[PDB]
Amino acid sequence: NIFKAGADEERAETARLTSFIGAIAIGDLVKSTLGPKGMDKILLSSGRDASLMVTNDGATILKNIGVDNPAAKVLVDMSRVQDDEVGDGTTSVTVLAAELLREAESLIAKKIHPQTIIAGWREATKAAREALLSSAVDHGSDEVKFRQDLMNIAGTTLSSKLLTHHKDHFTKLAVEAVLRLKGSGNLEAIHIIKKLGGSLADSYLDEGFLLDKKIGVNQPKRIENAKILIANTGMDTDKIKIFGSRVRVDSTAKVAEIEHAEKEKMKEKVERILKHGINCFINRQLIYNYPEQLFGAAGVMAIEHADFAGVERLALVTGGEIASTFDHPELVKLGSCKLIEEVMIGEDKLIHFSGVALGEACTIVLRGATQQILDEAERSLHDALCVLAQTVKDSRTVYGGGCSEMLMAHAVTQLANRTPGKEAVAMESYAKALRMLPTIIADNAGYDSADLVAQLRAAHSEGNTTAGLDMREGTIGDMAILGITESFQVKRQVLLSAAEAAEVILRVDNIIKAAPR
Amino acid sequence: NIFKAGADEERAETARLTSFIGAIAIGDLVKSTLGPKGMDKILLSSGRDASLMVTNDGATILKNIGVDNPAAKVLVDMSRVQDDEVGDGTTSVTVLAAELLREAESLIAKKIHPQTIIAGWREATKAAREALLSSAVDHGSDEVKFRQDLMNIAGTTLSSKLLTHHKDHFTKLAVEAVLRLKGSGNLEAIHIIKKLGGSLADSYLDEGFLLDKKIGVNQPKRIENAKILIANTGMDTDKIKIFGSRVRVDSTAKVAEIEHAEKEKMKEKVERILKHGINCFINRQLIYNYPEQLFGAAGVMAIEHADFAGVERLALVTGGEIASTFDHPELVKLGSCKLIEEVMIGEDKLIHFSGVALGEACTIVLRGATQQILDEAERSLHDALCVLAQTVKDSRTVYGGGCSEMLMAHAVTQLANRTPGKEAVAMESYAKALRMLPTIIADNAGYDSADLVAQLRAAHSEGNTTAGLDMREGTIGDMAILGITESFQVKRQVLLSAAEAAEVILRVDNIIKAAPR
Amino acid sequence: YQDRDKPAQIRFSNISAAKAVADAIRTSLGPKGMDKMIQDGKGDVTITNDGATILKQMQVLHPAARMLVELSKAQDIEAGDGTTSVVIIAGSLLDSCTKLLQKGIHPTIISESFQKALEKGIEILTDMSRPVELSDRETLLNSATTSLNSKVVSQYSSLLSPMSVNAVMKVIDPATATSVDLRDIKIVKKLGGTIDDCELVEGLVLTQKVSNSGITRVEKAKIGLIYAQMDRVLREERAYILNLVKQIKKTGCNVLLILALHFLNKMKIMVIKDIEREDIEFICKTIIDQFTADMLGSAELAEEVNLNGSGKLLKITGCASPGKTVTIVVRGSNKLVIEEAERSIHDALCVIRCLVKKRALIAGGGAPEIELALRLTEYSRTLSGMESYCVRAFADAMEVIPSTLAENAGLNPISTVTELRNRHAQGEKTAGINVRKGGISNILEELVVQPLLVSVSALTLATETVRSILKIDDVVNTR
Amino acid sequence: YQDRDKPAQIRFSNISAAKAVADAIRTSLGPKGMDKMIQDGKGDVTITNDGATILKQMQVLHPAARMLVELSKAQDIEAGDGTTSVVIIAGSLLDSCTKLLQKGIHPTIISESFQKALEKGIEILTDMSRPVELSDRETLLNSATTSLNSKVVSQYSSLLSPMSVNAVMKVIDPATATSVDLRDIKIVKKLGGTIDDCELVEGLVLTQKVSNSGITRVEKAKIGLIQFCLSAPKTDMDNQIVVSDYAQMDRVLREERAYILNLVKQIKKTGCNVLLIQKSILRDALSDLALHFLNKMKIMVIKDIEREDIEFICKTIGTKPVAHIDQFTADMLGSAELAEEVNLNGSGKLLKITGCASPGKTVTIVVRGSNKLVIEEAERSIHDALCVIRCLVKKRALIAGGGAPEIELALRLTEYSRTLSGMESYCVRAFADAMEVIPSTLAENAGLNPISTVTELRNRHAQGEKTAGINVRKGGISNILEELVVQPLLVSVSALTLATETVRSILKIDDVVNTR
Repeated sequence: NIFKAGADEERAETARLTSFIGAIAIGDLVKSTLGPKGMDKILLSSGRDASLMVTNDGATILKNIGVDNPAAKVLVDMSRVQDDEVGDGTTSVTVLAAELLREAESLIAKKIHPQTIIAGWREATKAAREALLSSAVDHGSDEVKFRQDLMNIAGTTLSSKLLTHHKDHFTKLAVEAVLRLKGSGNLEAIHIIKKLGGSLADSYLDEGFLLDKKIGVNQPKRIENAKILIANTGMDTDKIKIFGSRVRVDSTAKVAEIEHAEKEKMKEKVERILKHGINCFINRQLIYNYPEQLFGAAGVMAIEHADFAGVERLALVTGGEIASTFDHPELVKLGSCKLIEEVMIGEDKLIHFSGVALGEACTIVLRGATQQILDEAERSLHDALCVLAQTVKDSRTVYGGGCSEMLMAHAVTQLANRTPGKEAVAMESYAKALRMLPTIIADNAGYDSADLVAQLRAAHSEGNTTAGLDMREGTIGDMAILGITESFQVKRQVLLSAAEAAEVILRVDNIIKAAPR
Repeated sequence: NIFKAGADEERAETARLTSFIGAIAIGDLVKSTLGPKGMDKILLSSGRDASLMVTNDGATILKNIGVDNPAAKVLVDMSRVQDDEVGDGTTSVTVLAAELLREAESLIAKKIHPQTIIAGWREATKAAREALLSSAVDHGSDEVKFRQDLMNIAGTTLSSKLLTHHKDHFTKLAVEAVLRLKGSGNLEAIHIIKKLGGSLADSYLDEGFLLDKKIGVNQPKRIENAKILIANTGMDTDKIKIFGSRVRVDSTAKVAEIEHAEKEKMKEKVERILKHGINCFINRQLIYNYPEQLFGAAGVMAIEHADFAGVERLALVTGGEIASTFDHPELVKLGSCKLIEEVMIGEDKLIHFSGVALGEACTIVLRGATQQILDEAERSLHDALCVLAQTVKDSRTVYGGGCSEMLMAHAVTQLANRTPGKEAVAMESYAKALRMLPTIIADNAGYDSADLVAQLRAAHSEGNTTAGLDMREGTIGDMAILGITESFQVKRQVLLSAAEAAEVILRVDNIIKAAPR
Repeated sequence: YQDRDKPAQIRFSNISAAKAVADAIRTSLGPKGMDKMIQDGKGDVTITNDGATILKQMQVLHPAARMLVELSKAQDIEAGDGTTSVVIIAGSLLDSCTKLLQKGIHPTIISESFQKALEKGIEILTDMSRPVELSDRETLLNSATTSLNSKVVSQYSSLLSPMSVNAVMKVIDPATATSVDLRDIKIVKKLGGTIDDCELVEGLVLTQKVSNSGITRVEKAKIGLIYAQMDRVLREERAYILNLVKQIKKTGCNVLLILALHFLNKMKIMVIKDIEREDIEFICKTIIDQFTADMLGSAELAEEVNLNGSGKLLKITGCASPGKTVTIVVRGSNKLVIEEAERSIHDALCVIRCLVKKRALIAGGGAPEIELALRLTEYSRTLSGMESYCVRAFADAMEVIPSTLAENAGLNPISTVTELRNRHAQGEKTAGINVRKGGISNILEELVVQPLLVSVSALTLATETVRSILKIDDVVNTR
Repeated sequence: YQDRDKPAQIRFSNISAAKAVADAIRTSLGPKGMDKMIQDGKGDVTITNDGATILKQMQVLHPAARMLVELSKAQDIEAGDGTTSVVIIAGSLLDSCTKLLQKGIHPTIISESFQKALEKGIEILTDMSRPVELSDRETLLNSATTSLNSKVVSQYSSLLSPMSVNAVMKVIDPATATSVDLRDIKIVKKLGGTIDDCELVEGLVLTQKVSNSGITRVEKAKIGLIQFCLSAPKTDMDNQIVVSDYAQMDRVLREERAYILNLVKQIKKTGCNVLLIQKSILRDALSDLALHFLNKMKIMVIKDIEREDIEFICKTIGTKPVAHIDQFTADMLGSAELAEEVNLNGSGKLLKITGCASPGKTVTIVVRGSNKLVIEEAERSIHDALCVIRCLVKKRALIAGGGAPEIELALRLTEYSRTLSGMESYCVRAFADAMEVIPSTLAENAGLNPISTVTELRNRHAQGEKTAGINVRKGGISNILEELVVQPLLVSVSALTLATETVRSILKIDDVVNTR
C-alpha cells in the first residue's frame, strides 16, 4: 500500500523501459518525414472531423499531438526550442536523440552502468564537434560564392515542404531579402505579406519595406519628409476597451450631444498629435473619418488598423519610437522616411516607404490561392530566413546530405582506439546513431540504405571528406559540385541539443507520479 | 497429405531455425569447458546408474552425446576429425563455429543474402591467415630456445585436466619423448603404460621400450642376445576360441590320453619353435607352465598375452615379422634384441628391452591412484605427444591465450573498410566472433570480460602485438615473457575447420527428412 | 526477411476502404447501368442511378475513402461531367498497386512513375482528338443536343441547347476568352406554363416581390447593397428610420438591396429584400456611415413583370456596368418539369465550358481508355528500371471503364475489350462500344462525343488522389 | 539482466537437494541425538540413530544427493568415525554459498577460497592438538575405551581395548609404518561364553570342523588350498554317462571310486596332512565316497570355506591356491607347527592352526559371547577400536570433543579473513560461520539453548584454550578433558578435507546432461 489511488511509481526495471519506450515512440513517429522524399501523415482530432489535414512537417506534428509521458515530454520541449530559435533541424534533433536512447537500451541489457555510458558520450561529443570545425569552410571574400551558398542553404531548407516545387524562384526571394539586409540578423526588418490570388510563382518582393495593410479612405499618394510617430489609443469613438459603462439617451438630441462630445474629444486628441510637428501618424486602433479629415487638412497621413507586430517593426525600420503616450509633446523620438507611396499589389492598397533610416530592410509578398497555402508558405519561408540570418553572423558552412553526419561518426570511431575498457563500447553506439540519419533518408527515398550508407564508410575512411548521398540520381557524388550544404551553427546546435536531451533520460532511473487531482 | 509416413520437410524460415539452433545448442554446451578454468559437466547414461561421471574435456562430451538433427551432425563430425588429426582445439572449433552462425542468424533478419555472407567470410579468411604469418616466429637456430618453447606447448595442452597439480613434471616427460623421435609424427613408436600405485610425479620415462604387461610366472630377469619371433596361436591349452568341437573318450584310459596328448601337441609346437634356434618367443595367446619350463630349460624367454597393439609395435621395434606360421624354419623373418630386463613399477612386472632396432622409440610410464586418473592421463599425454610432433615438423609458433585471436580480428576489421558495402557487414560479424573466444575464457575464470577484452582491442590497435590474457594473475601481460605459446599448425587448422563448417550450415536452406527404417 | 514493424497494414486498410467505394458505384456507370436502391434512416426509400447523389448518401467515416468523395466533388466543379468515371478509375489504380507493393516496390517510385505516365497520357488523348471551332454555333448545338439525349430529358434538349449557347456566346467573346464563369448566368424556374416559353434576359431577373411598396417602377436607378410620450416615441422611431434614409438620399441610390415602407415610397425607392447571398454575387459582378455613391451600381429601367406562368419576377435591364451577364427564365407545368429543365441547363453549360477551355472532341464508349492502355504498353517498353512495371499497371487499370460498359450492355466483358484493342491497333479511336445498338460499332457515326476536358481532368485529378494516398505512412489521432 | 543460459537453476537444485539430506540426518548427531522411524516399502519399520545406516536406506535419485552418500562412505574407510559430522558440514557450507551466489561471486573464486581456508584449518587443528606417543599403551588404551563408550556396548569396552592394541603391535612395527592395513586382522565369533574371554591367535582360526575326518589333531602339518572339487568324475565339456544294465552300473561305480582314489594318492605323495577345500556352489565340493578314502590316508579334511578366508589363509600360513590336482605339489603347500581342532566349554568347536613359521604378519582375535546379536556388536566394537587405533598411528595427536575444535576453527578463521583482501574476505568468513553448526546441534540435543551456548563458548575459547566445550552427559559447559572426552586428530582433519573436495565439486557443475 505504498502508492495507491492515482499515485503510481515504476520500479527500476519498469521505469527503465517506460523511459525509453515513451521516448523512442516519439522518435519513430516523425522519422518517416526526414529528407525531401519523406512520407506524409494524417492528423485528425478525436470527436471533431474538421481537423483533417496532411502535412510532412515534423515540427507541426509534435505540436498538435499530446504527450502523457514525462520522459517523452522533455524530448518534445527540446524540439520546440529547436524550431523557435534556430528554425531548422526540428526532425533531426528528435530522430538523433531517439537513436541514442535506442542504442543505450541495448547497452543496459549488457549490464553497463548508465553513468559509464554518460562518461563515454561526453568525450565523443567533443571529438565529433571538432570534426565539423576542421571541415567548416567559410568565405570572407567573393560575395558571389557567398551568395551562391545562401541559395544552396535556402533551397535545402525549403525541401520537403509545400514550396519545394517552386523553390527555385523562392531561393532568389529569400537570399535577396537577406543579402539586402547586410547587418544585424534581426528578422523584424523583413516583412511578410500574404495575398490571395495568383500561383506560387507570382510572389513578388519589395526592398522598401512594403506594408501589408491599407490606411484610411482618401489618403495622399505622395508625401515629402514624413515624420513617423506611433501611438497607442482608440481613435474611433468613446468607451474604448471599457465594458459595463452605459449612456442614458432619452431622445435623438442626446445622440447628437454624443456626436458633438465625440468630435470634441477627438479634437483635443488631434491637437496633442499636431503639437509634435509630425507629417505622419500611426496607431493600432482604427481612425474615424472626422479625425482623418483633421489629419488630411494638416497633411498628416493617417495610418490605422496596426497590429502588435507593426509597432515593433515600424519603429526600427523608420527609426521611430513606440510612444504609447502622445500627451506630452516633443518628448519622443520621431522616425525618418523620405517618401511614403501607395502601391497596389493583389488588388489591395499597400503602403510603401522610401529612404528610411537604415533602409536595408525589405518585404516579401507571397501569392497563393487560399489562406492555408499562404500560411504554410510563410512558415516555410520564415524558417529559411532564420538560418540565412544566422549564416550572415557566422559564415562557416558544412556539407549536408549525410556528409557531415558520417564524418562525425568516423572521428568517434578513431577515438575508440585510445580509450579505457567500458568507454569503448559506449562510444561505438554513439557512432552508430550518427549513421542512422543517412540511413533513414535512403529508406524514405526507396533507395537501398545498406548499399549507400556502407559505401560512405569506405569513402570517408581514406580521403574523400566531401562524399555524400545524392537523392536525384540515387548514387554517391561530391556534395560541393552538387551544391548541397547547410550552416555550421545548425549542425552544432542539433549535435549538442540531442546529446543533452538523451543525457537527461539516462540520469532518471525512476518516475514518481503523484495522485492526479 | 503431401508429407506423411515419417517423411517430413521443413520450410525455408523453419529449417533456417532448425539448422542454426541445432548447431548453436551444440556450441552453447561446450562453452563452459573452454579454458583452463573451464567448468565441469555431468554425463549420465539412460538405464545405467553406474555411468555417472564428471569431466571437463570438451572432446569427450561431444562423443558420448547422441545427435538428432542432421545439421548438428556435421558440426560434431568436424570436431571429431579435429581431435584425431591434431588432438588440440577440439572445443575451440565448436565454439568458434557456433559464434559464426549465431552472428549469421542476425544478418538474415537484416535481409542479407546467405551467398553474400559466404563471399565476405572467404575474403576475411585470407586476411586472417596473413596476420598469423607475420606474427609467427620460428627458430632456425638456438635449439635451447626451441626446446624451451616445447615446454610451453606441453603446459598449454595439459591445461584444464586432472594432471594440473604435477603438470610441471609432465612438461619434461612430453618434450623428452618427442626429442628422441626425430621422425614422422607416428606415435605407435612411443608406448604408453598405465599402472596403479605412487603419485603422478613418480611417472618415469624409459628409452628402451618398456612393455605394458608381464610374462609368465617365473621368468629370467636378464637374457643375453635374445632373438625375437612373434607367433599367433594358443600355447596354453587345446581348442582356443573353438566351439562345438568334442573329443570322444571311451574309458578312464582315454581320459588321460587326451590330457597327455594336449601337452604333446604343445611340446610338438615347442620343438618346431626351436628349429629356428632362437633365444626368445612372443605369442598373442597365453603360455602353459609345461611349455614355459621347456622354454626356460633351453634358454628361451616365454612372452605371452601380446595384444594387437603390441604385435604391430614389436614388429617395427625388433625388426621382425608377425610370423603366424612357425611350422617350418626359414619361412619367416626373425627379430634382433640384445638385453631384456624386468623392472617392477606399481606392483606389476614390466618387461624392459635394450639394444633393439629403431632406437628412437621410448615409453612413458604413468602412475596414479585409480584407473580413472590413468585413463584421463593417457588422452592428455596422447594429445600432447601428437601436437609436439607438428612442432618438430613445423617450428613456427604463435602466442596463445587471447593473443592470436585478437590479431586476426584486427586484420579483418581493417579489411572491412577496403571492401564494398554488402561485404563490409559480413566481415564485421566474422571479426566479432574471433573476439568471443577470449571473452568466454575470462567468463569461465570469474573475471570481468568486458574490461579485459576491450583493453586487448585497444592494446593490439596500436603496437604491442604480443599482449595477451594472464589467467594466473588475472590481468593483461606479455605472452612472450610469461612463456605462453601455441603451435602454428593447430591454430591454422582450427581457423580453417571452423570457417568451412559454418559455410555448409549457412548454405543449406531446407532439410528433407525421410522415413526411418 | 523480418518486417517487425508493418506500416503497410494501414496502406492495405486505405486501399481496401477506397476500393469498396469504387466497387459499389461501378455498376451505375453508363446509360444502361443498373439502378440502385437507397433507404434513408427515416425509412424513406429512393431509387436513382446517379453516382454523384449516391456518394453523398453513403456517410463515409473512413478518412482515405472520404478523399474519393471529395474527388468526385472536384470533378463536378471543373468539368461537370464524368463523376462516376473518376471514382472507378481511381479505384482500379489502387487495386493495381496492391500487386506492386507485394513485390517490394517503394511507393515514392510508384508515385513518381504515375506522373510520367500522366504527362504522356495527356499527349495521347490530345493528338487523337478532333479540333473544333468555338465561334461555330452549329457544332455547339449538335454536341450539346447529342449529349443531353443520354440525360433524363431527351425531347426538350433541342429547346434548351440554343438558350445555353446564346447565353455563353453573349457573356464570352467567341474564340477569345479561355475562361467562363458559370455563376454569371442565372436560371429562374417557376411553376406554370411550359418549357416552350423561354426568355434570355441581358439584365438580371429575381424572384422577389416589391410588396408592400407600391412604386413598382424606377427609371435610371442606382442600385446598392446595404400617452403623449408613447406617441412621441412613435415620432422618434420615424426619425431614426428617416435619418438613415436621408444619408441614402444624398448619394442618389434609388434601389436598396436588403413604417419604413412609406418612407421608401416617398423617396421613390424600390424595395428589394430577402435576397440570398449567392444571388447577391450574381448581382455583385453584374452592376450606413460607410455607405457612399462609389459602391453603387447602375440600371436603366426597373420594374416587376407578372406573367401567367413565370410568376412575379423583377425585370431589370440596361445595367450599363463593366461585365458580361445574362439571365434565363424557365417555365413549366409542375415542379419536376422545371427541375429537370434547369438540371439539363447545368449539364449543357458545363459541356460548353469544357469546350471553351479546351477545344476538341473525342469519341465515347470506352474508346479513350483502350487507346490509352494500348500506347502506354508500348511506351513502357522504352522505359528502364522500376518504371517498366509501374506504367503497365497504370495502363491495365484503364481496362475497367470499357469492361464495365460492355457488362451493362449484356455483351461479354472479356471478349469485348480484347476485340477492340486490335481495332485501335489497326484503326483509330473511332472504334468503341455503342450502348444504343448493343454491339461493337463506330462511335463517330453514332454522334456520341464528349469534350476533351472531361477525360483530361479525369486522369489529372484521379492521379493526384492516388499519389496522395500512397504517400500516407499512417494516421495519428490527436485531441 | 538477460541470462539466456541459466546454470543457476542447476546450482540451486543441487544445493537444495544436498541440504535436504543434511537437514534430516543432523538430528542424530551426538549420544543424545533423536531417533528415527524408517518404513521400508514392504511395510517393515525399524528404529536406529546411526547416520550411516539411514543414508543407505534413503535411495536418493538426485545426483548431488548421491555424492553425499559416497562422501559418508569414504569417511568410514579412512578414519572410521565422524560419519554424521561430515554430512552436516557439507550441508552447512552449501547453505552459506547461497548467500554468496546472490551477491554475484563466481564459484571458481569461491572454490579457490575454500582451499586456502582448508590449508589454514589444518594448521590450526595441528597447533591445538596434543602430541602423544604411539609406543605408550596407557593413553592408547583409554582412547579406544572412550571411543567405544559412546558406542553400543559400554560395558566390555574396557577389556576389548587392550586386545585390539596387542593385535596391532604384533602386525605393525611401533613408530615405523605410517599406514596400517586392517585386512590382516580377522574376527572369529561363536555363540556361548562371554566377551570377557578373548584369545589372540597368531595363526588362523576357522569356524568349520574336521568332518568327516576323525583325526582332529596333526603336529607339524603341511597345509594347502585346493580349489578343485573332489567328487565323482565331472567335466565342464559336454559328456554323458551311459548306464544300461547291472554290468554298466558297477562299471561306473568302480571308476568313481578309482578316479577319486587316484586323486587322493597324488595328495599322499606330497605329504599334505590338512586339506582346506574352498566352498563351490556350482558342483559338489566333497562327496561321501571321498570321505572313506581320505580317512585311510590319515589326512585332515576341512571344507565349506568362504573365498574371504582363502585370501587370509594364503598370506597367514603361506599356502597357495591349487585349481587342479595335477598342479598340486609341494611348491604350493604351506606348513604350520600345530593344526588341530580346539573344543572348549562354550566356545564351540574351533579350528586352531598356529606356528606357521614363515614370513608374514598376521593375527586372529577370537571372542566368545552368549547371543548372536551380542557377538556381532562385539565385532563392531573391535572394528571401531581398530579404526581409532589406526588414526593414532597415521597421525599422532589428540583433540578435545564436544564441538571444541569447531569453535577454535571458526574463531581463528575470522581473524584471517580480516587480513586477506578481495573476494576471499566474505568467502572465508562464510566458511568460518558454517563451522558453528556442529556445536549448535550438540547443544540442542543436550537440552540447552543452541544460540546462547555457542556465544559463551566463543568467549571461553578466546580467553582460554580448547578445553572449553559441551558435555552432553552432565548437560552443561565444562572442561572436556576432565570429562574424559577425546577424539583423534585424523577424524577432524579428514572431515574438513573430504567435505571441501565435495563442496568444490558441486560448485563446478553447471549442468547435467542425459545420454544414451
